[PDB]
Amino acid sequence: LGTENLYFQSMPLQLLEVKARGRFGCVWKAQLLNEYVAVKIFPIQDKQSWQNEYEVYSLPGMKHENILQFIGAEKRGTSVDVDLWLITAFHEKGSLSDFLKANVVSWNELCHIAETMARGLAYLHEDIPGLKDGHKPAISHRDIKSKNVLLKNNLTACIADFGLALKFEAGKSAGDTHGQVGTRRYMAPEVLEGAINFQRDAFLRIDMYAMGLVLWELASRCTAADGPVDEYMLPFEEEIGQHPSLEDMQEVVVHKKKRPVLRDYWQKHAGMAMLCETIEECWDHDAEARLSAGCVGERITQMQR
Ligand SMILES: c1cc(-c2cnn3cc(-c4ccc(OCCN5CCCCC5)cc4)cnc23)ccn1
Repeated sequence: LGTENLYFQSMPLQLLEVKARGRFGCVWKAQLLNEYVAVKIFPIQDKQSWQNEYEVYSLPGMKHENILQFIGAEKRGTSVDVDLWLITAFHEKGSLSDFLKANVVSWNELCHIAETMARGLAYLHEDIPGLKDGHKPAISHRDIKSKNVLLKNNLTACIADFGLALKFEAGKSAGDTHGQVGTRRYMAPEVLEGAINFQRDAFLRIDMYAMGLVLWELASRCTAADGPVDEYMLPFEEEIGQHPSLEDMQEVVVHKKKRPVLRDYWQKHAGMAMLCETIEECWDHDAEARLSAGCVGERITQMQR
């Protein structure tokens, strides 16, 4: 009964269903022309995050198999009644979190998700001069988690949601983050302590800590374990549940120095053993001790052998 369309850049669009709840907007599955897309709608009060994500996607070189594909962004409506839209590709399998909740992964499936994920993060982190669109800066994501990794039909991963992302220009100090912070559960101990004056490398190391946790999520659901695979739980859920306070997290991560358990039986398999070692180095309390994104990709290659 739907002959009426919305229009985006003169093209017809129909909203289907709200599929996800962002930190900062709701995400709709929609049809634009003859393809499905995602329309992320932010209220006007979250203009800063919309603007940030738009700016990040506007940087040179921000098209890559392992970065969620940008389509466009626009302010909508009347200056009285405003919404902000950001349109990306749509991925029907959803986030790595959604998938791991419904499925176990084989070793080969895990390796593919991890390799593609680590490739996207490493690209995001890389400063690359000489692109046709300009000079790509290093970009920290600042909210790495399984819910921000989307899977394609073949389980290829891409990094999504750049509302908190921060670029670095090699002749300037790290710009203003406007008081906004990532998901508590995935926060590095230095972030939880309330440390300040973070600069580029500190921000990258914060991403790599969160990445360790995502890599644990995969490990935790992999059938290469020499024993049973438990039901999916978020990092730290076993210890502090689904809805932790900042103080809950400080206690578990900062004061007790605990991490999600890497079970010894997971490490019979040579590869899983290297995976667990890699995870441990990613989430080290010492930020300086943590692997780079490029190093993690090296390890995942080494792992596949
Ligand atoms: C963040 C995310 C996105 C985004 C792009 N695609 N996309 C897809 C989803 C999503 C899609 C499907 C979801 O359903 C749950 C899993 N289903 C269950 C039924 C069988 C298929 C898999 C849940 C979430 C969420 N967000 C996005 C766009 C912009 N910013």
